[PDB]
Amino acid sequence: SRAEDYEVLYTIGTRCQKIRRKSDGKILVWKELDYGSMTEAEKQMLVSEVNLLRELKHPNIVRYYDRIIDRTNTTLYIVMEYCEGGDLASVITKGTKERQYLDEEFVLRVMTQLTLALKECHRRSRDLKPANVFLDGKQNVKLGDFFVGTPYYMSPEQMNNEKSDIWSLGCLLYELCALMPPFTAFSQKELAGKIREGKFRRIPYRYSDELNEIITRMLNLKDYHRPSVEEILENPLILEHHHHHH
Ligand SMILES: COc1cc(-c2nc(-c3cc(OC)c(OC)c(OC)c3)cnc2N)ccc1C(=O)O
Ligand SMILES: [Cl-]
Ligand SMILES: [Cl-]
Ligand SMILES: [Cl-]
Ligand SMILES: [Cl-]
Repeated sequence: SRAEDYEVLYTIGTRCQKIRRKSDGKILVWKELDYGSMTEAEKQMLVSEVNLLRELKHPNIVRYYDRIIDRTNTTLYIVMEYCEGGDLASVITKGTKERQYLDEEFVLRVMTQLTLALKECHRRSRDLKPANVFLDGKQNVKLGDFFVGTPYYMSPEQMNNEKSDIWSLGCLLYELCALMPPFTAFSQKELAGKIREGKFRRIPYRYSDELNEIITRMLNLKDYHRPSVEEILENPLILEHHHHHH
């Protein structure tokens, strides 16, 4: 459980790094947290949060393996699973650039696997946005945990609840299909206006009426009209092959 046990291969983002465990060569990543400027109170909060990450064990949640303290650089390293497919944000950006919509099959995989991730989070009782959803090398979808930005996915009620998570999932799935979020605007007040009206374009026609129907239900203005996790998973669209596979 020391940094020396691992070799940094290179930096993914800014710090998050792809690393290799020396003992068996296993590829992982770690996230660097400089706690050198924190108070004792903040470090305590950090410790409890990290111990709670360690408890989450689910195929559709990014696996956290270890925590490493290097008192020399006052740096904490959270070691986690490597997701070779990167994040959903990049996938959506790629789709726009190459002017190519994503397969309905892929959207169904994300819907299925993220719904299961949410079901697990709710049972244990993480913002649902494309940058916080990762793809491994086997078509599996994993939920991670990362002012200026526009709050595209904020639910009507949250702007005034497990059904709020369903709204957010709805926005994410809509954006995967349309390559844009269901409500866009240049200011938050304008955005809020659009959200309260609850109107949006149908996802593109290449997608089935069945898929459009469920995403639209998730975007209902009334939280109680949005489908539950259980009701989503009962949908005839969702099949075994859309779930995770080792
Ligand atoms: C659990 O949350 C995190 C996951 C990761 C993480 N990121 C990547 C990753 C891989 C890429 O290409 C191979 C990327 O480029 C598109 C990429 O862009 C953001 C990310 C792979 N595996 C991972 N486990 C990183 C950080 C976090 C976090 O919560 O801070
Ligand atoms: Cl397009
Ligand atoms: Cl398709
Ligand atoms: Cl359209
Ligand atoms: Cl898996």
